[PDB]
Amino acid sequence: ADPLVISSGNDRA
Amino acid sequence: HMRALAELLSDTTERQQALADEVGSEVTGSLDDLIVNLVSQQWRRPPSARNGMSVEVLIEMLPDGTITNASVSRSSGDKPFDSSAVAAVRNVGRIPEMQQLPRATFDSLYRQRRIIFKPEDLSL
Repeated sequence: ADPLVISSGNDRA
Repeated sequence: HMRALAELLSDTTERQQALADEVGSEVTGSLDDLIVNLVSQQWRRPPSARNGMSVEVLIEMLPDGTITNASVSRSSGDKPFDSSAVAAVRNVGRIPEMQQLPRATFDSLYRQRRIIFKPEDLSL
């Protein structure tokens, strides 16, 4: 599989 | 492609998402993004992360999607950043659609899943 770019995490600001 | 950002066909805001990230040719269904979906639900940015620092995280999972392992496969040079995301991965602990695949396809893709943690909209 191709490493997916996760830019999100906790619903911070 | 989750939460509130599917694609260009997404009337979220003024988002010219013409050139989106990688697509699925052979395989890697809606799954990688799920893994990712999950990982951020579990993930937590550090005060140290910058607007394009990144971690490759090699995961290990069961034919259930249950995460059996997870490490930093390639560090950003920020152990908090790297690990916060490990704890993103580990905290999910089991992913849904892994059971919808061929074991062989799962083995191909999601047996070990690689999540690249590469921020968006930091403070800096």
